[PDB]
Amino acid sequence: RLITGRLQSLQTYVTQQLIRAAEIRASANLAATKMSECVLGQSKRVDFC
Amino acid sequence: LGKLQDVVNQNAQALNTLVKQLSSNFGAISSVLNDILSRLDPPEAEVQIDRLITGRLQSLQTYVTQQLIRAAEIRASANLAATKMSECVLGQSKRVDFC
Amino acid sequence: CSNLLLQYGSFCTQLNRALTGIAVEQDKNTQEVFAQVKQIYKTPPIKDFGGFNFSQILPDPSKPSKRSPIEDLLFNKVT
Amino acid sequence: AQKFNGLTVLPPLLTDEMIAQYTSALLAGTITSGWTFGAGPALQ
Amino acid sequence: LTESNKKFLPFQQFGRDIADTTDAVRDPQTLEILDITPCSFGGVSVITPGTNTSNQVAVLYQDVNCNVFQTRAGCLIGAEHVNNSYECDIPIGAGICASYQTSQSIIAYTMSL
Amino acid sequence: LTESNKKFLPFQQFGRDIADTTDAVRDPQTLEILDITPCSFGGVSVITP
Amino acid sequence: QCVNLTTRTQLPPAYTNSFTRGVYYPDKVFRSSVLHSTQDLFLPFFSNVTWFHAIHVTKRFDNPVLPFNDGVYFASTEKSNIIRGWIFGTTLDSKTQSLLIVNNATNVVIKVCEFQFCNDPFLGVYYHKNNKSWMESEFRVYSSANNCTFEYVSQPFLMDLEGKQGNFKNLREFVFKNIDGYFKIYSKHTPINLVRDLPQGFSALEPLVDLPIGINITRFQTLLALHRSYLTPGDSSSGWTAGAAAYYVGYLQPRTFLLKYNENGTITDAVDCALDPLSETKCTLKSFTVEKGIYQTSNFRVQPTESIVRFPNITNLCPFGEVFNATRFASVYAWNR
Ligand SMILES: *[C@@H]1O[C@H](CO)[C@@H](O[C@@H]2O[C@H](CO)[C@@H](O)[C@H](O)[C@H]2NC(C)=O)[C@H](O)[C@H]1NC(C)=O
Ligand SMILES: *[C@@H]1O[C@H](CO)[C@@H](O[C@@H]2O[C@H](CO)[C@@H](O)[C@H](O)[C@H]2NC(C)=O)[C@H](O)[C@H]1NC(C)=O
Ligand SMILES: *[C@@H]1O[C@H](CO)[C@@H](O)[C@H](O)[C@H]1NC(C)=O
Ligand SMILES: *[C@@H]1O[C@H](CO)[C@@H](O)[C@H](O)[C@H]1NC(C)=O
Ligand SMILES: *[C@@H]1O[C@H](CO)[C@@H](O)[C@H](O)[C@H]1NC(C)=O
Ligand SMILES: *[C@@H]1O[C@H](CO)[C@@H](O)[C@H](O)[C@H]1NC(C)=O
Ligand SMILES: *[C@@H]1O[C@H](CO)[C@@H](O)[C@H](O)[C@H]1NC(C)=O
Ligand SMILES: *[C@@H]1O[C@H](CO)[C@@H](O)[C@H](O)[C@H]1NC(C)=O
Ligand SMILES: *[C@@H]1O[C@H](CO)[C@@H](O)[C@H](O)[C@H]1NC(C)=O
Ligand SMILES: *[C@@H]1O[C@H](CO)[C@@H](O)[C@H](O)[C@H]1NC(C)=O
Ligand SMILES: *[C@@H]1O[C@H](CO)[C@@H](O)[C@H](O)[C@H]1NC(C)=O
Repeated sequence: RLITGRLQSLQTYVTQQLIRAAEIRASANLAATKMSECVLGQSKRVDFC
Repeated sequence: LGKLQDVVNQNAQALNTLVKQLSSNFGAISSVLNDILSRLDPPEAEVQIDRLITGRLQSLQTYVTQQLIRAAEIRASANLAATKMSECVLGQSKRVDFC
Repeated sequence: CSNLLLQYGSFCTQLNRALTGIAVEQDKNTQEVFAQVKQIYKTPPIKDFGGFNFSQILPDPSKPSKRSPIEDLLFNKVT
Repeated sequence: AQKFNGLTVLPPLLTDEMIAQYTSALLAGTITSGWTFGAGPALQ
Repeated sequence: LTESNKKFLPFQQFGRDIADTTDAVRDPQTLEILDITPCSFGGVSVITPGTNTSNQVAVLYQDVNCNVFQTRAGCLIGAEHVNNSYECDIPIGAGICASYQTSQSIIAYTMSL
Repeated sequence: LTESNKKFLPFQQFGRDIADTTDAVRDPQTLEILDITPCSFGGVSVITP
Repeated sequence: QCVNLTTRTQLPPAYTNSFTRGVYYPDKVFRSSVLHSTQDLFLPFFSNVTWFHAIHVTKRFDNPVLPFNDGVYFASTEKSNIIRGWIFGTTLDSKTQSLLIVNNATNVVIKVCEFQFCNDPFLGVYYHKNNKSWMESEFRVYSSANNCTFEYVSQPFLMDLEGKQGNFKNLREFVFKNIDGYFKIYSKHTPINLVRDLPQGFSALEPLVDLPIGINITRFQTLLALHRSYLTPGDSSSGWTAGAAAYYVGYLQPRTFLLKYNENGTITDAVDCALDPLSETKCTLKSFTVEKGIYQTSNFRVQPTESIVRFPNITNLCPFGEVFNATRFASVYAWNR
């Protein structure tokens, strides 16, 4: 009973850590695209920088 | 090509894990349901069958949640490929360090 | 097993819908990356482009496959 | 301060010193050379 | 049982922390405050030069504190630290990588930006 | 039980795979190696105009 | 019947090193191109193995009753076929079942009974004057037996009784195991041209027989054969010859091994997991090729050493005083409680 409760505990933490990785990867990709535009040159995209 | 080899190996390893997970007991006395049915009566072995039915269950959803998250970056990559197809291929993109 | 699965058939429907959902998301994913043009164009028979060699990316009719030699290379590189 | 049952914090490959050196290098590039450095060699 | 620097009120025998763990207990016979700390734990990481390149490996510890070089990212043994910096290929962490460089042995160094 | 083209060493009885599945058996009478394959499974799909 | 030997000058046993020896098939199934790991009793690589001598040129004859652990490894570089067989048992005094494995010149039999063994069972080979051949007559291995259960006869292996002093030309390995009362024998004849320091070659040992006995084995002894030519007087007291022979005895311990299988379903290489961190990396990845990068094999944890019990200073005491130092004591018929 103790093991089944604890393996139930660790799985939710893994899933919520995984979705946080998805959001931060999406944000980190947005930083790389912004800076390759706004910093590493001049971006013609209006309301982007 | 690292990306295609990595995702294919991840697909096979996760799918082979589900095969190897079916060979697990999940705290019971045997893995295969037929051996439990042949040795023990269904009225007595119902708790054994349920824990086996329980144990295989989370194996399915953990595979599903892993498969659902793997569809996310594949769609995220496919959207990135579609924009790069629309920009870098079907014309000249003014975006520096994008193509 | 199926008799006891009658109480868990609702979740199996959720997994089946999820497996169908990622499948219909996948064959759709090929549409917006490659199917951009509804017209299939062709190269002229005489390859005179001013000096630009295009035989490496153009498909070659010597082989039955429509893939480029670079395409057949990258096909053989990945398993 | 996480020293308990089965959790360890792994230090990152790049700490604060080198990432700050990265930003200084990019700032030095964008003031002295504009955008030529991000598309090739640095042009004064 | 290390020697602490925090005084306890003269009616308490136990003590907890923010994470709700008993890490401070008063010894009753001499009235000293002693802290409780887990001894050590971690993992055994290894660095490999690769196939058709070498045959020796090095043992890397995650956070266990100790040929033998005391790196910021734990303990690394079997790799000689060198002051010069090159471009690294095998990330270890905390601003130090490892590589197979000239016989020839496995070395550890701060990477070059 | 299909007719396999792979020979078995004269001390073995069964045969497994990466999944450790007994997809290969040896006949105990006249020494022929027969494979084991799942019979048939799938699903009924409906095309609707 | 048996006779006793006399005290003579012998040679102390020496210790040698094994080189990729003691690998057998752990199961009776077929695996093709499979890197499978199993838990079974093998001989560790580069492990330290007991070595005995049997060459006459002096008078070396050392066959002690070595203890039988969980699985043993027996390798012999036999050339002139001096080794005869093996016996097993617990006390060897006709109180428990005991094995008798003897490879005779006519047939091989496996009789497991309560045979009364002497202090050194052996076989005697005589050289006839009229016939130029070696023949075995002294069958002094036991006295009698009362009853037993199991008996078996193996194939009639042809044997040569002639002993020489030349270099070895054949190598024979034997593995004896006892799990679930089942006796397991693994053997394979591998020719080689060497006398000492066994090569680093690989040769898996195929199973030979699975004889069911179901008794206890904790001691074993080795049978040797000597020669009685015209040079020796013929008495087994101080003058005898035994040719040139050598045998190796090893002990098996449980270890985890990764076995490589080819398209033929034969074992080619074996990788350990508790010998080399490189070998641990190979067997955890389930592959024989390791690239460059970070790999995690296992964990490390420190165990506690002592157990201190600094109990409190508030330890109280029981009132054993006033009950003993009492001014008044009650009568026997009205005793206090
Ligand atoms: C374009 O490049 C290809 C390279 O693949 C050239 O093909 C080679 O031509 C040489 C010259 O005759 C041959 O020796 C090679 O065997 C050819 N290789 C292949 C793979 O076909 C081709 O000639 C080039 N075309 C132009 C117009 O420059
Ligand atoms: C009963 O009283 C006697 C006399 O005081 C006790 O004997 C003494 O016990 C203490 C205990 O530490 C010793 O230090 C003294 O040396 C003893 N004195 C003599 C003269 O023996 C005795 O212990 C008392 N009984 C009990 C059960 O405590
Ligand atoms: C504990 O008791 C002993 C006597 O048994 C005394 O010497 C010591 O000072 C005490 N320690 C305290 C009160 O902290
Ligand atoms: C590691 O241990 C040594 C001796 O035990 C000590 O001198 C050193 O300060 C320790 N390192 C850290 C980071 O605490
Ligand atoms: C590297 O060079 C510096 C130069 O001052 C020196 O102090 C240091 O000891 C050197 N490191 C090694 C490992 O030799
Ligand atoms: C078993 O016996 C049958 C009938 O005598 C024979 O056909 C078959 O070959 C035998 N199998 C063996 C000897 O392995
Ligand atoms: C084997 O053991 C002996 C004595 O116990 C020792 O001298 C020898 O070095 C050992 N061999 C190896 C390879 O360790
Ligand atoms: C060979 O030895 C075995 C072992 O007891 C015996 O049964 C057999 O009779 C012997 N052979 C001859 C020809 O005496
Ligand atoms: C005689 O044989 C029986 C088996 O039939 C066995 O149980 C018994 O132990 C044997 N006698 C002795 C003295 O061992
Ligand atoms: C065999 O030996 C083991 C250990 O000495 C003992 O537990 C067991 O009872 C024995 N069995 C027989 C049949 O002698
Ligand atoms: C083992 O398989 C190889 C692969 O072709 C083949 O060449 C070889 O003859 C086989 N060996 C045996 C004994 O069948």
